[PDB]
Amino acid sequence: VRMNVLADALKSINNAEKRGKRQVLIRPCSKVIVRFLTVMMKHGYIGEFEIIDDHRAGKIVVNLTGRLNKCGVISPRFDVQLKDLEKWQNNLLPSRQFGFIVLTTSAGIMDHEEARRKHTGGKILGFFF
Amino acid sequence: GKCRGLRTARKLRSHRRDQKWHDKQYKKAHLGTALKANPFGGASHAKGIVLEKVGVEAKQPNSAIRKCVRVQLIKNGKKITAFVPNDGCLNFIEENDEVLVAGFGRKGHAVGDIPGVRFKVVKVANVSLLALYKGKKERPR
Amino acid sequence: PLAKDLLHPSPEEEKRKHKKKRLVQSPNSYFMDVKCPGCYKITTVFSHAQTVVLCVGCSTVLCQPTGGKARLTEGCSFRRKQ
Amino acid sequence: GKQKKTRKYATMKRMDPSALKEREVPQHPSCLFFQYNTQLGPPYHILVDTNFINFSIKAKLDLVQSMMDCLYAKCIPCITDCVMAEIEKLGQKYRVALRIAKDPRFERLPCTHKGTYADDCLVQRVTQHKCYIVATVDRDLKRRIRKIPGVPIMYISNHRYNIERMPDDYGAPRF
Amino acid sequence: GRMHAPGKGLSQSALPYRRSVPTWLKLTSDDVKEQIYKLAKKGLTPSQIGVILRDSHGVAQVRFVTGNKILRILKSKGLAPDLPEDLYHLIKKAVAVRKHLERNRKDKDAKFRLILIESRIHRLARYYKTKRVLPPNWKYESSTASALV
RNA sequence: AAACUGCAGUUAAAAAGCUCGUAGUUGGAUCUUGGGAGCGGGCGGGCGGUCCAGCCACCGCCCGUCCCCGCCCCUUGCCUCUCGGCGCCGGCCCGAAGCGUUUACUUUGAAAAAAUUAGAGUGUUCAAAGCAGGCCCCGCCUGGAUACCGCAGCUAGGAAUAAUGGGGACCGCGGUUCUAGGAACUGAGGCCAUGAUUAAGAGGGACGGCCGGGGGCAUUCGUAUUGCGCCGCUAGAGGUGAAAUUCUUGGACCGGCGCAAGACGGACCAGAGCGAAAGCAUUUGCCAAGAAUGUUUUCAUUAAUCAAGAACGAAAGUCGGAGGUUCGAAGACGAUCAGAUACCGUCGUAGUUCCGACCAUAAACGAUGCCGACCGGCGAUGCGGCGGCGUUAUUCCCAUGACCCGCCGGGCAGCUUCCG
Ligand SMILES: [Mg+2]
Ligand SMILES: [Mg+2]
Ligand SMILES: [Mg+2]
Ligand SMILES: [Mg+2]
Ligand SMILES: [Mg+2]
Ligand SMILES: [Mg+2]
Ligand SMILES: [Mg+2]
Ligand SMILES: [Mg+2]
Ligand SMILES: [Mg+2]
Ligand SMILES: [Mg+2]
Ligand SMILES: [Mg+2]
Ligand SMILES: [Mg+2]
Ligand SMILES: [Mg+2]
Ligand SMILES: [Mg+2]
Ligand SMILES: [Mg+2]
Ligand SMILES: [Mg+2]
Ligand SMILES: [Mg+2]
Ligand SMILES: [Zn+2]
Ligand SMILES: [Zn+2]
Repeated sequence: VRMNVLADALKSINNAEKRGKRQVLIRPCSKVIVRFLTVMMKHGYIGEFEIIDDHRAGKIVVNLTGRLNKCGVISPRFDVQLKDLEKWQNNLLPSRQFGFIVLTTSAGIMDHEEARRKHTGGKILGFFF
Repeated sequence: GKCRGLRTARKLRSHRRDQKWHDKQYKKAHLGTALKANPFGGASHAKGIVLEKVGVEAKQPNSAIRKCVRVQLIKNGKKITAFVPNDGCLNFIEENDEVLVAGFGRKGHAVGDIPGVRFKVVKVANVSLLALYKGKKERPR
Repeated sequence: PLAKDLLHPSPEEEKRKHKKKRLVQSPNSYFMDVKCPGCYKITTVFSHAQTVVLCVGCSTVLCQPTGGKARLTEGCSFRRKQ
Repeated sequence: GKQKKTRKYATMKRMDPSALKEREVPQHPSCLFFQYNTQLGPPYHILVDTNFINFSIKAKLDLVQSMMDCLYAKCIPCITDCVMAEIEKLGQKYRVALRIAKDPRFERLPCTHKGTYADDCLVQRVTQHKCYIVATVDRDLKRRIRKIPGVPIMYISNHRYNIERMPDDYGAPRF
Repeated sequence: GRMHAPGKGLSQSALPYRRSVPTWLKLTSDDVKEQIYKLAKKGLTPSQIGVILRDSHGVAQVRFVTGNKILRILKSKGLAPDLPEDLYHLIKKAVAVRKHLERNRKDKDAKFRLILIESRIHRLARYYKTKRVLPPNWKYESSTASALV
């Protein structure tokens, strides 16, 4: 059965990216998914998206720009201290000039560079470059 | 695929134990099955009695045949063939003498060396053959 | 493949798709007013009825359940509601 | 895929006494003390091959940082027009390598050759100047470079960078 | 797909987006409730009660009209079922198969089907004990099942 | 450990017949992020008043504020513990002085032997070492250092994530006052009920009309084969490469009529259908079960995978009964040409059939774990549903169909393909 709605959302965006699609439909929606998509949009990787309100868990239609190489999830959500952050960057991100790791911290959901500025750790959600 | 759950340490530990036992090097090292595998019974050298000189008794002047001797190891009674390093070191060795034997030929066999001989003579009467050849020591009787 | 707008499907596209596969789910069933023959009382009947519906006035059989839709008796008139 | 099939197809097809006496005899470079390159200096210019970039991605190795770990010195990777063209011909599947190659710290140098074959271009630059280090994982290219005196070779062994004919290696892996 | 059967199907109900009672419906919340009380005293399950109201009285959803579910309405009035409806029907089916199987020893297929039905009973009973609908000593027995339903 | 992750499982070593199923592992979305009412002050726009036209004079209304800033008020509750009651029959009611989430995670702070290690200073004549401040006829030069120290136990800041928590559109009784039957105050009982939202293109159940060589019990038909009785006719019949054992003038074989027994279910029969697999085919009746489809019915997470454990498992075979047509391992007879051309003929034991107990194996194949998501076109095909220009039959019962076209689901299979 389905156990990770964020994993399914990221995989479908990844596959639509490879096939040259301009729009992708992901269901079900989730506030974790919306927060993750917002982080990707601020760095210019996806673009604007729409949340469709049915009375059962929602759907999202996402516009695609063609700039995405790889988006993925990390399972299980490992606990990441600030001292461990550099090791995770080298394992998941090919370059130090682009790509981000998305964390869920007690101050909110942010990218790993923002987490270092706020001096906070948390749990790892995924990555994109 | 294998389990990638957060609470799966016990399952992962059992897999690594099984993988260790499939390693033939790990089993042999921990069970001690091959401690006595080598012809010297786990030692680096051995002592033997010089039986007779096969190369000299035959009249071939090859000088690769001539430096082969037969010795019997004291520890287990096996009979082996060893090399004398140089022709003229045969003169220092007599029959029924006690010699020290080391291994030879793990790297390989040179041109002009007989394949299948894996031993060499190093000492006679606890004196190195090179010292006797160079005239630095005398053989005690 | 053909280029479709996922955000703006046409009316012909959504009425053709399966009811669970639309952007927002919607049933294909409806309620109707049926007028009994012999006495002209009006009865509200579900389109995909699973029970035999009797006229309240005279207990006349108005419909009989089938696999997909209830078949109506001869001589009655019906109107969709809403 | 047929990208694989076309590649293997391409590699298969890849394999009087009065007159003045005139002859071209190139001079031995003054930079070399026999087999030792003295003018090779702590700022190292390294010519990067296209397959070196891809295998650095597979081994999770940053280009500039891993070269500095090997040499303990400032290193300047260099990209030719021939090498940049081959990355572009690979397609969207290799877009990550293309972005890495266009890095402002990298040295972008032009070349006016006939053809795109980058093994020939890199050998020619090695013959001309003797100031570069060649970073590649290609075996037959390494055989050609070994015939040219005074030019070190950088390669990947285990999950680290390694150097071949350089006396000032310092922080280089042991066996 | 199905928990035991290999097939997977998509046939189900699709509720409308709009949750409001239509204007043409002339029944009140109180009028619907007395209809529910009348049919329950006739010996009808909550699933069957909702079917009757939809087909004849034009009540598409009792929950939208009264604000409460049918089982919740019956429980408040005091007409609660002794056993949950889905569990009750499963026990009834197991009794029918076991009665058939005692007269037909050679029906291997019926013996196989009986095992599947009892597995669903165990799964359903375990869930109901955790929710404290059933006492934490209730057990399903073949001889006891006949008296249970 | 020299050259958070081992490499693989169609054909190269290998995924084990099938389903259920325990421990372990992993689990959809949302909420727990309060409500009110009036007076002020700023800010903008306009009008008017008083004084004798006003920066150099005071007052007062009105409209608005992307929208600021004050000032007050409601936030329900519960009886597990404790402290109480001047309350009712050990039980109950009540006020509380009682309770009204916890943890994981992350970032701190304490407390935690030296030596070793990292690291700062210092001409042992250098180095390996060693050492642990100096100056002045208070005062200066500097800081003779410092860092680390798993988990668990203490400590306190944090919004996310994940666990955990989250009344009757009823009944009978009293008491006190004010009035010509009325009203207003008030006091204790009895039953039932006690719950965060939604309704997953998650799952279970119910309901409706269908559908299928799916299963079990009984019933029934059809030729054929074998045996028997009678009739007609008269020398051969059988079998093979060729023959020979065998049967026949007391009539074989062949033709006709009738009777009995045991098996079997052709053609229609399809790459169609059903079942977890092994497997499943004459008519009719009965018993229980099931997939898919239809649904504006119901429950509300009840789920996935699974060592242990359990049910089933072609053919052959073993044990005990009942039968025995056909075929037939074994065995006995008759022959044994061609030939790398290579296993016949007659009789036929056990078996093949049925009812019970075992046995648990197949090239028991896609030589290919399961669940979920994503990822091209084109037509047919089986079942169910919806819409339809027209043909074709028609309905006491039985029944509302046959063909053609478009669409939607889940199946059995195909033709073509991009990337991988
Ligand atoms: Mg090349
Ligand atoms: Mg259904
Ligand atoms: Mg969740
Ligand atoms: Mg804390
Ligand atoms: Mg549903
Ligand atoms: Mg049927
Ligand atoms: Mg059937
Ligand atoms: Mg006769
Ligand atoms: Mg006859
Ligand atoms: Mg037939
Ligand atoms: Mg059998
Ligand atoms: Mg048998
Ligand atoms: Mg028998
Ligand atoms: Mg088979
Ligand atoms: Mg298999
Ligand atoms: Mg079918
Ligand atoms: Mg059809
Ligand atoms: Zn009527
Ligand atoms: Zn070039």
